[PDB]
Amino acid sequence: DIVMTQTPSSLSASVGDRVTITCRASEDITSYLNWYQLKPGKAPMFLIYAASSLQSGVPSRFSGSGSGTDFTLTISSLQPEDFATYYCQQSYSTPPTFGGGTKVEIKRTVAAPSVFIFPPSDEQLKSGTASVVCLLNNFYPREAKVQWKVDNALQSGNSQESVTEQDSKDSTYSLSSTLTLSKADYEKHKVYACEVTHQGLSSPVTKSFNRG
Amino acid sequence: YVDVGPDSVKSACIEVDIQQTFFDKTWPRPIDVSKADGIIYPQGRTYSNITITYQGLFPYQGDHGDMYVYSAGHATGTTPQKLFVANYSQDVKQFANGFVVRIGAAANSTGTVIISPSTSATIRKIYPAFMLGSSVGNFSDGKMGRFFNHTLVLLPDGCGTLLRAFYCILEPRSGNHCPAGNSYTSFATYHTPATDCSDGNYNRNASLNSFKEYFNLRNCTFMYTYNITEDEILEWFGITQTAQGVHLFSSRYVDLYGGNMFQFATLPVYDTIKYYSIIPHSIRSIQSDRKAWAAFYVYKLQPLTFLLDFSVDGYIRRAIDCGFNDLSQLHCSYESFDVESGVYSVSSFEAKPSGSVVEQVECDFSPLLSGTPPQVYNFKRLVFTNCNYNLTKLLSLFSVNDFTCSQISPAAIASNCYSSLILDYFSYPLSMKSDLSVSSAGP
Amino acid sequence: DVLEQDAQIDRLINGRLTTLNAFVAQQLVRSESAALSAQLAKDKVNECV
Amino acid sequence: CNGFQKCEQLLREYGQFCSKINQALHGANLRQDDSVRNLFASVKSSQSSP
Amino acid sequence: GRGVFQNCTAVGVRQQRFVYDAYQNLVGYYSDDGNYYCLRACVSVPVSVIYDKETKTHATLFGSVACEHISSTMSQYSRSTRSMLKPVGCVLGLVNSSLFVEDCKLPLGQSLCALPDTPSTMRLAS
Amino acid sequence: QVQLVQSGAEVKKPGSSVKVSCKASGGTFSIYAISWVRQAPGQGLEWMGGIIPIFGTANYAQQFQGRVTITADESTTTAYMELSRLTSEDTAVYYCARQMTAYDYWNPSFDYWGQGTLVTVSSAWSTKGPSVFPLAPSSKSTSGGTAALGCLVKDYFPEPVTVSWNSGALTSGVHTFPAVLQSSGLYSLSSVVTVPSSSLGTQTYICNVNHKPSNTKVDKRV
Amino acid sequence: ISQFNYKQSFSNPTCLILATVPHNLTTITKPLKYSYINKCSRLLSDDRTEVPQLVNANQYSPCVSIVPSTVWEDGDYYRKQLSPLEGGGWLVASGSTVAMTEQLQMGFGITVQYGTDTNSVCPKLKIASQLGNCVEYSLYGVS
Repeated sequence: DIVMTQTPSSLSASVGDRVTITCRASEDITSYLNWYQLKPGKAPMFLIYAASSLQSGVPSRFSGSGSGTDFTLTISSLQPEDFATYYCQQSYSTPPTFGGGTKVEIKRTVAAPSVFIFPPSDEQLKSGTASVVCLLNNFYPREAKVQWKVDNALQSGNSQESVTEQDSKDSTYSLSSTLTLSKADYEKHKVYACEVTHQGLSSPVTKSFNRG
Repeated sequence: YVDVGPDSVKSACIEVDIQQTFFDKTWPRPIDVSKADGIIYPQGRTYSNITITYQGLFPYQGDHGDMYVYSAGHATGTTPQKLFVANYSQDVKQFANGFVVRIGAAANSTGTVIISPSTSATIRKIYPAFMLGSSVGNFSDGKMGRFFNHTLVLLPDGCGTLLRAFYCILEPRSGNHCPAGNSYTSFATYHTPATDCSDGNYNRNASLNSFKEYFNLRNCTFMYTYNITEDEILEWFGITQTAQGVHLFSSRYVDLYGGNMFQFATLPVYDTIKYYSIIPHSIRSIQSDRKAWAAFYVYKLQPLTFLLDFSVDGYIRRAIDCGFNDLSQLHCSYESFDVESGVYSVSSFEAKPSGSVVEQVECDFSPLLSGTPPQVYNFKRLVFTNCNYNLTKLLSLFSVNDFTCSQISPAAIASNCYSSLILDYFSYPLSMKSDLSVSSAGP
Repeated sequence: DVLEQDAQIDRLINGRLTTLNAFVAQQLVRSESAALSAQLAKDKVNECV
Repeated sequence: CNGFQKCEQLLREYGQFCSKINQALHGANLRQDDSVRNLFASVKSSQSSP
Repeated sequence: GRGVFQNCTAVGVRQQRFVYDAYQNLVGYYSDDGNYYCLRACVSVPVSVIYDKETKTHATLFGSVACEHISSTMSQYSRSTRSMLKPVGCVLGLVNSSLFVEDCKLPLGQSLCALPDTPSTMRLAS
Repeated sequence: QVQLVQSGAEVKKPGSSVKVSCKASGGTFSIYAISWVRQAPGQGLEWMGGIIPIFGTANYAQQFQGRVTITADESTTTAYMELSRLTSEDTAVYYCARQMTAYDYWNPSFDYWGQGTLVTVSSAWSTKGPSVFPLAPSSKSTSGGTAALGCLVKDYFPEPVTVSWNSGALTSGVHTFPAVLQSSGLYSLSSVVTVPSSSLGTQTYICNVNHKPSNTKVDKRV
Repeated sequence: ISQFNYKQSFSNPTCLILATVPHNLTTITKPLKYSYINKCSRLLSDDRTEVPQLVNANQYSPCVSIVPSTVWEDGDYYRKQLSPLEGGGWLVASGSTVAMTEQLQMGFGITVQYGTDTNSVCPKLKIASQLGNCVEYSLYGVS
């Protein structure tokens, strides 16, 4: 089957930036490619058909280029409402195959995360589930690595990471590493440390606290 | 073992789609014998004005048969892609007594193409292709539709200008989409009209090449080729199996304009054919030239008695299926297409059964086993009364050299009930088996 | 079983067909007798009644 | 062939006998009907005083 | 065998389970112990066809008394023929044609029954 | 313009049949082809099939053939998809997508799409209430001038739930995190609020958890 | 031999020949031994209903597929399962071997048929149709 890969999975570019997105085609698609815009939260937008021509109701800042197997949707200037996932779909043979997708961000603020730690509450203790949350606030570079050391033991498999969408004010998010334990494995441990590493952050820092 | 030609060198087989929903239409063309639809002529006779009864292999009156239809393949602008086929290859039908095929009935008319309903093209005649064999299984994937041993294959070639029949062993192939390989949807066959079907240069191996793409035919006993004129006339085809081989019938040569089938080939196949299926065939053209193809209808052949009207030409143009309804009984009994007005008694209905009522221990066979079996003149019996039994359990412990049941069957003597069983046993050599019979002069 | 049941059923078929033909023959004879009697009754009605 | 498919298959080789039987017996009944109709017609034409 | 079963007044020695009439058909004893089930041979429905050659129409007169159990194209009744077939009260059984009009009818005609004459152009019972 | 109106999210037993309806308002429903595309989380957009109402013939993906059924209603202009034998892999958001071409199922451009219908498998999952098992603050939970006191949320079986703060008055620092599924397959999310420590005493914080399927309006102190 | 290996037609003129080549026609190549089938039966899934399968007239044995060209030993048994399409159950074929003779003893079965039209097979070898009025004639198969 025609398998199509987006060469960039995510690019960061401020407003007023020329942007080119490349889609790779497994086999010759003579002139059958569609560029779709998807802002998470609504039916997507049909942007380009045949990889070159503009769907009506679309700004001319979007341009389609390519043929054969090289295909590049081009945006003349980025806009506040130009940041969305882009999908390349072939119209050549049988089932539509959709490209991987591309994420757009901005260099608006490069900020180190402000790291917080919050232990389980006394009533969350009567609950029987103990949960320490390490919060990284207002950090922009999408890449960050978080790990947990409970009593110098590397915890894995029971903590989950959440993040919001663009604040539209600082291009940063709030990241929560919610680490969950039970009383049989919580009251026997004292140190609860979150190891956070961010390129925007200078050095990997830790929120360490002692239970009780 | 005849030489058919070189194998197929391509690694992968073309991809195929099965949209059975696209082919589901209702275009009834039932058999009606009032104009002699699907009639096989007597093999060695002809007749004149006379009207006679005749018993042979016929399709039952009013039968709808099975409709099959062929289509173009996936085509982009000027480039053909994946083939389009139904589930005919996976489906396995049974060659109980052979079948008759109606070909190009819808030709010379314009109908919407099945593959693209919005597109409309003048219906044109196409010829069916069949695989027939004696053993069926699934492929590796569990997909039904594999013919194991020597299987007869009939396929049209050169855009319907010749027919090829051959009795080969088909082994699948391991390439992509090839039936022994991976990502296999369904085998098919195809011909591309841009190259294969050029004017005056009909590639006569194109469909054979398509077939060899998916199978490596081996140990081919024979191969036969029959030339076919091009036209757009309704025609009939027939296949049957006798001890003399398989017989091929057609209306093409003798009764081109009437439809009576006459034998035109006998093939040296002698293993009883039990199964058959229709080979899907897709026409590898461009969407701008998508043409519509007439559906072919397959009607099974049943032993039947038919009142046949023969013209001075001897051609059958009228028939009666004597077992269709009561009026047909009258026509067949008076052996005429005209019966006088009256009130005639016909065969009566009878009710259907349900709920077989039953009412009714341990017939023992221990003394059969303990001791020495006495002599054939000191033979000892076991009567059985007021008990129930099983004979297979007793008989599986031994090795029966002879089992001959008179006035009774070997299955019944294990299953029927009666008043009393008498089982006499003794010691008997196998040398004097001939003396042990009801009709013998032995001591 | 099959091979011998063909012969048995053939015996029954032939027997029943023969009896049924005999039935038809006697019906034909008796019908002719009744037709002659009907002519006689016609004469008696015209002559006596 | 009291209803059994096998017997009917076998009888197929004889079916003309059944046809002859049926036709003969049908003709006999028609002749009976004609006889009755003829005799009653002779009885008719009698002007019955009420 | 195939045959209807019923309960009947006690007769016979009762030692055996089968009562016979000197013919293969039998009254057939008790289906379950301590009971009586008199038995009957399975009933069958006769059928006849009126050609009406001049009209070419066909009317399916049933048996002399076949006007309740029989139904058009009934699932229960499986004829020896391909079951393809070819209603006025019970004059002489059910008939597929259904016209009760009698008016006045002359002697000439099929004369299918005692009263009815089935004049040509259906229109039974006259 | 065309409106592709989807239906509500579905929670059903694995092996059960799911019915999803998309209604088209505006345009010509019969000529235009409507296709069903499913986005499985982390798996990308996958085409399941398409149908043209006037023809009544339904195109199907090879893998879904014999399981998925696509139908359209001429009178109500509604396209329906049915999937049998639901599996954990089946859970996904399903979109009805109109095709720009008047006919031609084989060449497809999805000019218009549905909002989306979420599908989840449920191993005999009974609609029940959530529970307030929050996160009260303390001195060690207070780093700097502000701490974080939260509501969490636990153990309700239908997907929708709603955590509000001080009867909706508290909106500063409120961060709610998506509910996750455990090996017990329960519903558990968190909602932490960054509140200054000075307001811990002068203001008592209660989060209202609202579950419409269980109709549970619960206030427990944070 | 008749009910499992080879049966002819009761309804056709047949001639059955048992012949042998003494030593001359060496072109015929001697086999391993004589083979035949003494039992080709079937069992259903109930384990208590056995069905022997007689060979049909002028056809191959049903158990020919599961039996090799030469049976390896007398009393040999060959088993094979049947697809759900063909009713399942079990196909069991019993072979039998016979020690070989010095010279090949062969068997022929000739069935002619006074049936079809086609052409005609006859012995090779002015009294013709031109003198039609004169009585007496012999056609392709009608005399």
